[PDB]
Amino acid sequence: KTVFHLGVTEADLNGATLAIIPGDPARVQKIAELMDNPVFLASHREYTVYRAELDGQSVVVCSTGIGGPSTSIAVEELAQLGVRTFLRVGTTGAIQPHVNVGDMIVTTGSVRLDGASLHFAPMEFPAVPDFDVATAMKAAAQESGATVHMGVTASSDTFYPGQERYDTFTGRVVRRFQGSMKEWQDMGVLNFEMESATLLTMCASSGLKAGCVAGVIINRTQKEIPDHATLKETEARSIKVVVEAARKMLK
Amino acid sequence: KTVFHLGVTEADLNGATLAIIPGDPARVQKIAELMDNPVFLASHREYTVYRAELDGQSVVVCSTGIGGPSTSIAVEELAQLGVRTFLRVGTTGAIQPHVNVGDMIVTTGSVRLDGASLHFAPMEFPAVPDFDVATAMKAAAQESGATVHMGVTASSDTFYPGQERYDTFTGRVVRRFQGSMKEWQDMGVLNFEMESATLLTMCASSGLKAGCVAGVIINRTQKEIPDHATLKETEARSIKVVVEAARKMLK
Amino acid sequence: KTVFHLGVTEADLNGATLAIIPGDPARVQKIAELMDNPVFLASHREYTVYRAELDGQSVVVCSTGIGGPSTSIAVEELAQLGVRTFLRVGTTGAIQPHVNVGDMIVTTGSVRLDGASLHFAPMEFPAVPDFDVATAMKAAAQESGATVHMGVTASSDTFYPGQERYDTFTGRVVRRFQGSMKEWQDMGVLNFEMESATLLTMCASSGLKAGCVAGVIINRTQKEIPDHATLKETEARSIKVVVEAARKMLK
Amino acid sequence: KTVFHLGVTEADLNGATLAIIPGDPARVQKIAELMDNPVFLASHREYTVYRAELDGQSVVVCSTGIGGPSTSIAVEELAQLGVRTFLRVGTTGAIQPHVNVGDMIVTTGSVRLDGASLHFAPMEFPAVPDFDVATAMKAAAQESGATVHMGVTASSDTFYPGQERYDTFTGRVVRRFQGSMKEWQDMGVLNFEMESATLLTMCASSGLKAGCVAGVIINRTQKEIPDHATLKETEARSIKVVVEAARKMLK
Amino acid sequence: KTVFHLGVTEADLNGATLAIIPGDPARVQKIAELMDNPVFLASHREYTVYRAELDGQSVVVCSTGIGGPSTSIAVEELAQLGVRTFLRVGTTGAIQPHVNVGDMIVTTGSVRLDGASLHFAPMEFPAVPDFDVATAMKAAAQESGATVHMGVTASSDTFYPGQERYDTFTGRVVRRFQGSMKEWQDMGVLNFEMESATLLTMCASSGLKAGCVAGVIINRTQPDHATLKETEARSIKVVVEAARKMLK
Amino acid sequence: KTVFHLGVTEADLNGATLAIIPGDPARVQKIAELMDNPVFLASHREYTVYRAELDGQSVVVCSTGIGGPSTSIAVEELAQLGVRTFLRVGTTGAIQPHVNVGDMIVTTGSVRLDGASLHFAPMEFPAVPDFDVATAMKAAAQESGATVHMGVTASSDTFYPGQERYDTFTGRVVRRFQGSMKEWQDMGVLNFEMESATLLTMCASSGLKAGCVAGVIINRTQKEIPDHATLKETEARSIKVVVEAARKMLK
Ligand SMILES: O=c1ccn([C@@H]2O[C@H](CO)[C@@H](O)[C@H]2O)c(=O)[nH]1
Ligand SMILES: O=c1ccn([C@@H]2O[C@H](CO)[C@@H](O)[C@H]2O)c(=O)[nH]1
Ligand SMILES: O=c1ccn([C@@H]2O[C@H](CO)[C@@H](O)[C@H]2O)c(=O)[nH]1
Ligand SMILES: O=c1ccn([C@@H]2O[C@H](CO)[C@@H](O)[C@H]2O)c(=O)[nH]1
Ligand SMILES: O=c1ccn([C@@H]2O[C@H](CO)[C@@H](O)[C@H]2O)c(=O)[nH]1
Ligand SMILES: O=c1ccn([C@@H]2O[C@H](CO)[C@@H](O)[C@H]2O)c(=O)[nH]1
Ligand SMILES: [Cl-]
Ligand SMILES: [Cl-]
Ligand SMILES: [Cl-]
Ligand SMILES: [Cl-]
Ligand SMILES: [Cl-]
Ligand SMILES: [Cl-]
Ligand SMILES: [Mg+2]
Ligand SMILES: [Mg+2]
Ligand SMILES: [Mg+2]
Ligand SMILES: [Mg+2]
Ligand SMILES: [Mg+2]
Ligand SMILES: [Mg+2]
Ligand SMILES: [Mg+2]
Ligand code: NA
Ligand code: NA
Ligand code: NA
Repeated sequence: KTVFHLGVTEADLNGATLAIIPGDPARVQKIAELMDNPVFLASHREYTVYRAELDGQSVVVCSTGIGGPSTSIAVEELAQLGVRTFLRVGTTGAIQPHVNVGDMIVTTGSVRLDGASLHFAPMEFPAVPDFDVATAMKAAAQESGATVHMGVTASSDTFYPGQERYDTFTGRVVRRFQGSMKEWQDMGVLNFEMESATLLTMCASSGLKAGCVAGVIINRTQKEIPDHATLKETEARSIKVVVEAARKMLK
Repeated sequence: KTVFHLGVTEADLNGATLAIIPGDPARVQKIAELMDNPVFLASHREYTVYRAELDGQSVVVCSTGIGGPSTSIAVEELAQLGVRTFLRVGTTGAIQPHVNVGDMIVTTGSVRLDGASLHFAPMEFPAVPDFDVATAMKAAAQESGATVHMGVTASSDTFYPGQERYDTFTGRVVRRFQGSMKEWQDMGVLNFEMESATLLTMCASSGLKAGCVAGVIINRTQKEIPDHATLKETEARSIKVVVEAARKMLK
Repeated sequence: KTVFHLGVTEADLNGATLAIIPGDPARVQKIAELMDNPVFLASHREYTVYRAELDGQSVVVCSTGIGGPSTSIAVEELAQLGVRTFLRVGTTGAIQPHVNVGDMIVTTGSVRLDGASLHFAPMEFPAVPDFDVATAMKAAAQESGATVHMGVTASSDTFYPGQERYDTFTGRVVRRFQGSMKEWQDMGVLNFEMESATLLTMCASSGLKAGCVAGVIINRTQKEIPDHATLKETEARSIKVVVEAARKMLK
Repeated sequence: KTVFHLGVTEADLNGATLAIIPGDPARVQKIAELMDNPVFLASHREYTVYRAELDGQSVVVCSTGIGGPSTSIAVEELAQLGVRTFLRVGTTGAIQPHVNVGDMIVTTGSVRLDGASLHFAPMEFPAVPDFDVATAMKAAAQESGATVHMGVTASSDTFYPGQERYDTFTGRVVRRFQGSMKEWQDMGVLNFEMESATLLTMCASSGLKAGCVAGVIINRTQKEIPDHATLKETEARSIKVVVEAARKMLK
Repeated sequence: KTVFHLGVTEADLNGATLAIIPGDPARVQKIAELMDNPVFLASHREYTVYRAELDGQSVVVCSTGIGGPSTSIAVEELAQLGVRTFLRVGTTGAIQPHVNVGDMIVTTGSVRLDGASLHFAPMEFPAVPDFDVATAMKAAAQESGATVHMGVTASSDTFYPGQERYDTFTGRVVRRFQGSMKEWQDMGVLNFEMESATLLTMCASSGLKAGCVAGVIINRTQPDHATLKETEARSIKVVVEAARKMLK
Repeated sequence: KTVFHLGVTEADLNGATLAIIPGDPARVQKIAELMDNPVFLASHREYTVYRAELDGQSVVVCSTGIGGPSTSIAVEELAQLGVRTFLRVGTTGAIQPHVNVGDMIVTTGSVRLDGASLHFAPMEFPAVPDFDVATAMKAAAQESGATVHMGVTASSDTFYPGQERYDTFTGRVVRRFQGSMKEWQDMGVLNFEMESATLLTMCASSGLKAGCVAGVIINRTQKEIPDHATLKETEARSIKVVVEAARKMLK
């Protein structure tokens, strides 16, 4: 009745079949408050859960935490409660020279640099978004006036070595990931983040519609540091975009 | 100056940057004749090459042969000659009950059951189309009156065991592929074909735009045998759709 | 230096070189209050950070969130701030019939059913604890009156299919994990949890000492969803154990 | 009982249990005309099929197209019609410095750089010819006065990156294949082609007799694109050799 | 000068470039005694080393022990001492119903169910013999009266689960190997043994000529000491005649 | 009641449930003579078998030969005859600069660079010793006054390329093992040997207790050659340690 990790019931969802799923629990209330009649439902672990109304339809907002494992729990438990459509809104590091801080990226497929995707489909299976969700995300992002890029996202189980960061305690990156950022750059991959491979593989193989849109908070090829103002704005724009994409998915 | 397998030069293409790539050499002239001023350029091995004009712009039509290996040669040599966009038009076997003979399927991602895709990117990389191509294919299919489905395609290096056919000389399927059709069915995969994993992986990792649309010529769950009239009309519909998708990509 | 996710500086840690790392942010304060002079340091995302004093030495308490990815961030950032010893205290499902709810399990090695361990060492590398940490954990468990088991732990990037749970939205488990619980049971594996493979592999390959002790909240011989009744008592026992193990590691 | 792709019946084969299988459809008629009573049977896609008589016995000649996938279809469909012995005659690039254009290479085993072989046997299985076929090819080649080499062949699903060619559109080779040509050279591998791994693994695991003889059209210690001038004479030599090898296999 | 494990020098081999390599140290002297002037050179661990002369050419006989790891040490150290051709003579279990106890099997390729082969070449590389050795082994086997089969051999790092034996302490076989004997049977594999994948992969990727001939001592679908001892005697007569064919 | 390779019966073992398993047949008699009433039982292939009495309890001493394959046979056949605890005493090459010739290493986990471990458990499974055995080995080693190290061992199916030795016939190491010694050094791995991965994986997945202690006979980072004197003392100390560890394992 009450799902084990999220701490909500189906009735708590007031009929919602669509969820917006940010990684950060603090983003949940901010998203819900862009909609009508936001209601705090539960907070346990990394899972903060709200409901709100969008054009008269109930929508759930639930954080995932960082990484495929905590994401897979949230998606599973929301699906048990009747949710069928999942819109991730994230932050991301761009790896292409002119994909700038404050731009939006809508993932068309993910490099599966994760482990949880393999718990739903073998590696051969594409970590692909639902076409309708990706279409809605692209439309919402473009209509907002943001600069939007569609393309492949490298989705890593780590922030540090799997994104080929060397400014770390050991200063070492395992053989598998040595040279990997340049490899992805040369293959036209746009960005790194940490949940899309699990989310897209799990949903595409389980009868659930999913997509990922993320605001660029750092460009690994740029040396200029964004300010708080640009970042706040990037975060605000990303949540307005994902709510508009949700509007486009409702029926 | 003339590429080794296709036997054409850049000048022969008259400025074409877009190619339509059927599997079957006999389909090339049929596609070219839906366009203006079709001219035969070359035929070597499985590669029949025509040029034509679509809304005043040059377009190449070039067969790939069956399979990723022969496809990879055609795409590479056309890219050497300035082609940047590749629209595959194919035939396919549907594996879902209500995806009927005569319908069109636009691949949104491929299960990489091939070998050539791994010569361009490791297995983790998604075999996904260019989003604009997939969008153009869906619109062109709808506008032609076809019944169209968007979704995941299983792309196999074999027609027989990799599509879990038992009606064969040995009657056996290696362990890897035992139960695989039901596995993909339960994961929502729509169809089997034999070139999309290579094509989409090669192009998405190499700066080229690609997509795949295919006419359903058999449904592996249905007992009814489709007519000859049905299969001819399916091929004719698929080529009308791919040419209209090309038109959408050119402006 | 202020680390990117934890939001603390090295000076904030008051010279601590040992951290206690529960999964659940709410367990952090409870652990800190078994020690002297607990002080809240920061809370961001799934990371709640306290410090305290044990026998006159500073100790950090920091949550990891669920899964290898969020654990890998906490461990990395704490190691950047001088932490060298990491004691995970967790919850776990037993897969051997005579391990009871409320028992403690100290992992002697993990089955790497995760992805983040591969971002530190190839699969051949053993997910093994530091021997002193495992020894201290066993002694602390015995001395606290707990029933303790030493053995191999299956460490999964999912709660659901990677632990072969079938009471789920789809009711399916991917091929890889079909039969896996009985496989591990027959191999003598004691339990499932979700962070030890990442933690132990990253620490054993990076010059950091780690171990994992977890309280049994469910026996998978009975059911899949843990009972809420016993959670508080089991958690209270496990945190008494881990603080006493920390005491043993401080000398 | 016309097979799906080849367009021939068992009666068309006139009792043939041996097939000569070149890659290039244009080579089929040339091979058949070295025998008695050549008869054209069909041409569909990359499959041109002739029958002829050798020492009074029927032989079938059928092209495979480039790559494992199209080869696998031809072998299966021929086996359905009673063919049990398959002699591939190919073209190849030598990787050893003193294996010269115009030499013949008889494969004793293939490096499985393909995908279709895995649709018949897991990677551990050897891509090995039938001993009688290899013995016949060596004898035919030596008796003809050709310069012949026996050894391992690297059999690739691509012409370009899997043969470590760099004079391409991207100029890049994926990590897996970087340094691979020198690796095979140092291991004594003789040559690159594109069908033997599939053909030999499929046949050796399916009760069929197969081998591969190929004429060297380029030496890769020199250059990447084969010279046109020497193609005709090398091919003429190779097909004389394969017809004699077929004579030896008959009785 | 003196290799690390075998305990012999290059001069001890008297110019030999061919070695006969049985698995069992007790078989070494038996092989050397089919040749001229057999002399014991060393015994350390599983490595018993003799030299003899065949048609006036020095030949070395050296056991490998069971498994790829010990085999790889012997081959490497013999190669350091100038050996270039390696003839394995083994025992084997047949898995095809009419490959009988006492028959000889000459491996044309091995299923690599081992680990040491991967220390010389990636899994894609074929574990295949040198063609001249396989040809010499077939001719020697035929010319000695044996019933000989040419074909694929499954070469396992274990005697028990990797050959899908269930008559064991746990009675279990790991998932990877469940159904595997029937899989190989259906693929036409002739036999199981424990060294050919390592030996053939190592040699084919290192400029060394190698082959494997083995006497069938058990059929997994279907014997006496007299049968079993006759089988070993036939196998070593075959391998020595194959060496003669390789020398001149 | 007579196993296939070891040539002993259960009655020959006189009730022993514990075996000391050196690699070298010549070491067996030396170990047995440290105990009471040593009795030679059999010698076949690399398997020399003795029994003796330790504190009035029968113990078996049985060599394994070099490598996981011959080890796996010895362990299996001894387990069939009632042995449940296996103490390996080995020689080893240290790879860390201050792990000196004559030191003792007790393995806490093995890098599985072998093949036979995969015949008992998939690669994800940890090659870890029984905790009681590792505890007894550490105690026996430290009480002897030796310099003892606990840590990870790289366990290789080869002495030469898998330990990244270049002073060889070819002077080459396959790509997999290029750079591998430095990789393990930087990961804190203490040493190379050739049986622990198979032994520990087999036993930990089969209900048998196992551990490995080894005397350092070479340090891959030191140029000084140890004396014959130092090596003989090292062997003598290693066998006294393993016998004392055995004493500790008997109730
Ligand atoms: O360079 C970056 C920036 C952001 N993230 C996202 O931010 C979180 C952690 O910083 C994760 O959920 C991840 O998706 C990255 O992975 N990499
Ligand atoms: O069930 C079917 C029908 C068609 N095809 C397509 O038809 C060709 C072979 O029949 C290939 O190019 C492939 O893409 C299939 O793979 N499977
Ligand atoms: O059956 C169980 C019980 C608990 N956990 C632990 O509890 C959290 C999720 O419930 C994770 O951090 C995990 O380590 C499991 O994985 N499985
Ligand atoms: O360097 C060369 C020369 C020839 N081929 C063969 O020729 C065709 C492609 O040119 C394929 O069928 C392949 O087997 C190669 O792969 N590589
Ligand atoms: O069924 C059998 C019979 C014999 N051997 C051989 O005999 C030794 C072990 O019994 C090994 O060297 C191996 O090659 C087997 O592997 N399996
Ligand atoms: O550098 C060394 C020293 C010793 N050994 C051990 O000695 C035997 C071979 O020399 C094997 O059993 C192995 O465990 C090594 O592997 N490497
Ligand atoms: Cl879709
Ligand atoms: Cl795109
Ligand atoms: Cl340790
Ligand atoms: Cl054969
Ligand atoms: Cl050869
Ligand atoms: Cl244990
Ligand atoms: Mg690189
Ligand atoms: Mg199944
Ligand atoms: Mg099973
Ligand atoms: Mg055969
Ligand atoms: Mg099976
Ligand atoms: Mg390196
Ligand atoms: Mg155990
Ligand atoms: Na998390
Ligand atoms: Na083809
Ligand atoms: Na051995």
